[PDB]
Amino acid sequence: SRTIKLWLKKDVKNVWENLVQLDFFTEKSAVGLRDNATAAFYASNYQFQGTMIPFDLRSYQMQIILQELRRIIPKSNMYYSWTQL
Amino acid sequence: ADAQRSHYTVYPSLPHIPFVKLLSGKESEVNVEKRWELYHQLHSHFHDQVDHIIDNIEADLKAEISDLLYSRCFNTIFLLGSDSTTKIELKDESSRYNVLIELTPKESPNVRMMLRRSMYKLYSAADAEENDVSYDLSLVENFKRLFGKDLAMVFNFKDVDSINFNTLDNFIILLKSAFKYDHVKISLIFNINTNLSNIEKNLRQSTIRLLKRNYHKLDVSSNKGFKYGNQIFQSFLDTVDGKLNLSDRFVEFILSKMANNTNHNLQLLTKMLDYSLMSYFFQNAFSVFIDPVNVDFLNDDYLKILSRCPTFMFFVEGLIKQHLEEFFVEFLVRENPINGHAKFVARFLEEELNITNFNLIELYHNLLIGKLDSYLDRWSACKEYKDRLHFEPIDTIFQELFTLDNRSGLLTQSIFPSYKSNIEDNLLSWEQVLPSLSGDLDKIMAPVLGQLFKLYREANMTINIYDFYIAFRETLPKEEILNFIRKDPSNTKLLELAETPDAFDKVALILFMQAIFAFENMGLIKFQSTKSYDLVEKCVWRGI
Amino acid sequence: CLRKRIIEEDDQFQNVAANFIHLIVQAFHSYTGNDIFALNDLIDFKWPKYVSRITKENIFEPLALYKSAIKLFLSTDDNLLSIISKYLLIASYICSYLEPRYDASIFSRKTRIIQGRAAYGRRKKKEVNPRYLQPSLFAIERLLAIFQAIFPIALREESLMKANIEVFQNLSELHTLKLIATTMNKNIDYLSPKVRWKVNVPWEIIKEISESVHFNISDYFSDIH
Amino acid sequence: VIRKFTKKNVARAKKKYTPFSKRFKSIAAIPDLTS
Amino acid sequence: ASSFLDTFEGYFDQRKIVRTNAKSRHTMSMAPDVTREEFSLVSNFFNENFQKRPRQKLFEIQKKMFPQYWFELTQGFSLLFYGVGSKRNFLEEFAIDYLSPKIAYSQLSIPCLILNGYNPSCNYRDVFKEITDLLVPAELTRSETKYWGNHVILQIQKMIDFYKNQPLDIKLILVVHNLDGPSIRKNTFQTMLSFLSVIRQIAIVASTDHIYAPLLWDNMKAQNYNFVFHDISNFEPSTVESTFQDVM
DNA sequence: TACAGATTTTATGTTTAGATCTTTTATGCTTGCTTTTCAAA
DNA sequence: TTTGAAAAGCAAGCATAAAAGATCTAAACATAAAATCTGTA
Repeated sequence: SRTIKLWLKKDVKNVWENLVQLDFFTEKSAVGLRDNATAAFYASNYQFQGTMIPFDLRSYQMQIILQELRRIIPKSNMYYSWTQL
Repeated sequence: ADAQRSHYTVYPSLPHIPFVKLLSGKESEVNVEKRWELYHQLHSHFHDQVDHIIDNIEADLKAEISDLLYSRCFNTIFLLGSDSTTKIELKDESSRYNVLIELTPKESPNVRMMLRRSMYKLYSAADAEENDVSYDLSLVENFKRLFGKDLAMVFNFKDVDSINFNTLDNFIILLKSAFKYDHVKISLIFNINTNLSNIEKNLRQSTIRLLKRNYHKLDVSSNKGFKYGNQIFQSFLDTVDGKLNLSDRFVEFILSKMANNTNHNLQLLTKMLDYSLMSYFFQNAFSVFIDPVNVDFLNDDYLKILSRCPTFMFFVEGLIKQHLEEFFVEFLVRENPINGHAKFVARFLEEELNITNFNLIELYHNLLIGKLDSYLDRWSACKEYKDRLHFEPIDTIFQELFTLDNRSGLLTQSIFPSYKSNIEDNLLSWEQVLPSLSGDLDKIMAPVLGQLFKLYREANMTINIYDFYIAFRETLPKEEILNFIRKDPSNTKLLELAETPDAFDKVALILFMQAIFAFENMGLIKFQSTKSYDLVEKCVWRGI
Repeated sequence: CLRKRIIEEDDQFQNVAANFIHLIVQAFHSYTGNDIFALNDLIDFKWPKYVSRITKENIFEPLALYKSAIKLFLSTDDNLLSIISKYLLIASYICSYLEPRYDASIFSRKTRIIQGRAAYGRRKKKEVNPRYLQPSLFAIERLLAIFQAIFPIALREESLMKANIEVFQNLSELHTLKLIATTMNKNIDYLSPKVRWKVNVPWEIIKEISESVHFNISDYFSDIH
Repeated sequence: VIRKFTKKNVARAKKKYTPFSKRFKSIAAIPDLTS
Repeated sequence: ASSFLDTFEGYFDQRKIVRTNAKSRHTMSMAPDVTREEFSLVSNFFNENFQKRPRQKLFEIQKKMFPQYWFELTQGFSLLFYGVGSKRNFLEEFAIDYLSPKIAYSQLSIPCLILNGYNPSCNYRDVFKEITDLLVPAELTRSETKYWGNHVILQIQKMIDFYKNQPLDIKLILVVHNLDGPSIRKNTFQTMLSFLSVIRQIAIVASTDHIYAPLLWDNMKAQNYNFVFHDISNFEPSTVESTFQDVM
């Protein structure tokens, strides 16, 4: 309004999955890698509630916060103004 | 006490057909035996054709699955609307072993169990045709070194909508690792019951891109093009051709109840037709008259109850406006060619106009009322052949003595009852259940469950239990209850409790509490606590 | 395919292949990121449709061939119930994404004998957009009440819909299809009053379902956000 | 016979199963265990 | 108190908000105290005396339904009985005294396995062990056991394919009192009985008490059951089923 | 007596079904305040 | 046509149910070497 393509949700889904794969987002209250084999074996026999709801409703948390995003994104980047809330 | 146990087997002592005598007990036993034999010869004639239709649809489904399956990526087949009951048989490709591996969501708690079950099945099949190994994907790596031949694995996933899609996804990328081996071919079969848009949003996009390289949709169900159904209906019509009539209300009830079931509508149709045939051969004494052998013993009761007919009354009113047993026999030789008309119209739609997507039950409905033209106007191809394809529904006297009809509400009481509503109307009314004939108490005092259900219905969503007890207590006559509890003098403790001045406050309270726990067992009420029992809330509203 | 589109119609062949790879990268690097495998899959999917538009005029100039095969570089293209069940699913979404206090304002259409005031509805429009959050939990009787409120229709005809055995059979089938979820996933007791219910499908599927039977489910969410 | 798993490191002691109560006919038939 | 009573209007109407000045905070402390013996005595007096004659008249009315029940059982339909009141005496009198010797005479008694769903101790493994003690089926091979499968369900699935090719004679009368009872309503237990109900050689007679019991069965389970529903309301006391629910 | 095979005993590993406790989050009651249609004049 | 007044809505706060899951165990399923029991011989 002040061009840049708008991508649809169908195409932003793959970007979201790559961002989950690159460890930018974590699932909410996720234990992650277990300490020993017995606890990992117990975890493998349990169906977590995040794996049964659709992916658009799964809760995620940031590994990098927006204040850290503003520090290392260059000021000549076109999305740099949106790193400040 | 065996009633206080879990399961007990008993052997009854012993010191033959379930058909009863009709005509208010005046029907002979030979007519009962004949009606039994005629019901069985129609029932077996219908179900033999049902068996041949079921075997044919299974064989055709196997043939099209094999045709899609055999015509560095998976060969993916999506069977849409599949109830996971198909037996998928594989041909014996020369110099190569074809192995079927079936996977259930109960058999798939995680990826490790999926691989271990798959590799145990593979090793068991390979040893059963042609030292042990680790049940692991390295067996796929060394399959040619251990068995000499190469391998073709066909994975059939039973009930994919109920599986954990993360586990299935990780199993698909795990199976993708077998593409680097030269001697391995992998096919996947997904039995989908909802549609493909539900399963493309639960898998990851890389998995979709992996599955896109070789995939085939196949929408195989029971509602696909109405073919299998119409064959069952035509088999039933050919069973009853020349002897029995189908009412339009019966056919529309079949259409309405078969609309409400999608996955298993075929055996529902067989069930409704079966119960209709059972009802006709249990109710009607004229069921022995569907063949001309048994027309030699028509008695006075038969002539009495065939004279109470609307068609006969219209016919004799027409004759007295214009102008008995032999005349009743005279209405048996006629054809009623509506079934032949329906099968001729179906054949003309099928192999002349190349129209397959028609419902023969709804076609028979429109032929029964007479609105065939409005049903045939939709295809826009029978504009010039509508007059030859149309024939007037003939009216035959004494048709309703040989008729599958739905007017009493029997077929919607035994097969599709209003269960919750039946419980509610039994609890609220209660004089429609118990007969109105403790001789004084039954005419003034309600049963405790029916009396409680009234105050249940007229209260609010949360009910205090003590005020509900008080409202129960005001509906009971204390003097008649104390008189009835003193009727038996042979029980000493009852008499010594009745003369105690708070006896009615004991009696009404314990009848109230046994009704409350009865309501809790039926599921009408619940408690809004675990440690307290002071407030209930109701879960059942009448009329829903 | 490339050696059949030439004959039936090596440096230049490499030029066409490299130009196609550069066009795929330029169109879809924003979509794939720096993934080699995703771009390989897109090259595999879009190569034969690009070959099928190469003529003798498009082989020597890249701009006319890019204009002729433009549709391959705007979209990714990497993709593959009864009336009672559909209205039960729609009622489940209504029960999961509306508040129970506002039900008496939307569905109540009965004439009153005993004097009583209907619910006023929500006072102010909130901006939460509740379809972006996880669904809430509801009971069976609210589901059946809203189901007969929204189901399609002299003294013995009984206009409303009864909760007979086929409605419950369809609801059990919906739970079997994992379109309705419970709090329990294993050893589920269906008859317990402490078991609650939620919809398991998003908005993009109920839109297709509601428009397959022509139900205005988007009017029901227009009073908020 | 194809085995669903293998226990290839079983080390079983040579210890018998019949107890002391079943190696004599009766209580009065038990000899002097000191000798 | 409300303008509507029934339908969804009554449901939404009776779910209002009640102010704390009309909270009705009465409790069960303000009640005449009772213990087990007098409650049992006066209760059994009202069960054996109050409205006994019209209940017996209704029972004699529904004795005439028994040939229709037998005719439904010989055609492959399973019987499910519902209604307000207990149905234990109905099923025990119909299956043992009437159905078993007349089925035995019509095929020239038939054993009756009776399951108590009100008891929480009912278990599908012991019940199927008694089933295999009665029917003595062929034992599962090694290939049919698969990999840690449920041996009960796999052996019933073997029995289904075996009993398709047998003569259609009823070898066993299975009675399930309170199919919707607490331990007995579970999905494994219902799967086992649906798979048994596929077998034509076993007659299934069952009862139910919960008003939400059709929610227990999906399309596959209802197809395997193949029920004919019968409303028998009789207002029986439910003396035996209440013994696993302390009423005090 | 006496040895070969079948069955039992004892011992351990594998997988599924389910119970119990802990922690964080949803929900329902309470009190106060403000909006809004409803039977009566 | 108004008119006050009770039904209903919104909000904060706190006690409490309930979901989610971490941890663990019993039981079903499975294998297996040594001892023990039949069974002829």
